[PDB]
Amino acid sequence: VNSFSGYLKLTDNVYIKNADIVEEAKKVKPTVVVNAANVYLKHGGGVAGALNKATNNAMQVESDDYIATNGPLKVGGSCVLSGHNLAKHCLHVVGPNVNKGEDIQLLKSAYENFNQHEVLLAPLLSAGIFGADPIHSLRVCVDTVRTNVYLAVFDKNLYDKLVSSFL
Ligand SMILES: O=C(O)C[C@H](NC(=O)c1ncnc2[nH]ccc12)c1ccccc1
Repeated sequence: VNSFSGYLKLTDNVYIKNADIVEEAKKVKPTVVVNAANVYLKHGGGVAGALNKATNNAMQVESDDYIATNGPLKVGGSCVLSGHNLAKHCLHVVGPNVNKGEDIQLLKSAYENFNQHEVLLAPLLSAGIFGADPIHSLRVCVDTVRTNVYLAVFDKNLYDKLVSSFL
């Protein structure tokens, strides 16, 4: 039993809510919040800009040190950093950004990173300003992630569409 509230059950292990992931993080303080990152960990907009803003830019400062030491992530890859005031840890996961012309096939690899964590609060990877089909991303999530994932969808119309079309 955990502290997430008002989530709709999609499958055995995947739940979904129309909510601001930042506000969900502040309320639950999960062990892991997932960031929809890019390979440079430059947290400008979307989930990343929103999470980073909520940390008062501490996420960005930590991320810049990470990149200076390790270089960029791979598309489909991830790293574990601090969750700052939002969570114990932040799992920065790079899904493909279709508006950058990146390989849609790497979305499954991106979701595989979730399987290293028993429970996660996460956004829908590659959706929103990342430009992929969100119905497709949800199918990949449910078909790839085996651990317990609580998906927070910001856009109300998007949430309603995702629920109403889910197989
Ligand atoms: O769920 C959605 O609508 C799509 C989602 N976007 C956000 O979660 C989001 N975007 C902008 N400002 C925000 N402030 C608090 C949350 C938030 C998303 C998923 C994957 C990549 C990029 C974006």
